[PDB]
Amino acid sequence: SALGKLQDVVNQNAQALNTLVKQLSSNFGAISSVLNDILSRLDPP
Amino acid sequence: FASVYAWNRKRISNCVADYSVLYNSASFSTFKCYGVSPTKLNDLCFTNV
Repeated sequence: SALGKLQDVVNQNAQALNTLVKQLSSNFGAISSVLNDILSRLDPP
Repeated sequence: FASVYAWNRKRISNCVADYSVLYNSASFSTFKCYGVSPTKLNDLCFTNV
């Protein structure tokens, strides 16, 4: 009133989940990152 | 109609754009859209033309 070996696990796991969430906003070479804006202004082919 | 090296640009704004009077009109030789589909232009909204 020390615990860094326990805070390291919490931090590493949050840092991985954040990267997974944030990769949902890359185009990977498409026109939009959001699927609804490809579906709305393009036709199936 | 101006020539190819001094083409004229008109900005369109503040109006409903009905491509229905244009897409169901069989009077043009080429109608090629890129990034959009000429049948879904009445569902979108645009910032400028």
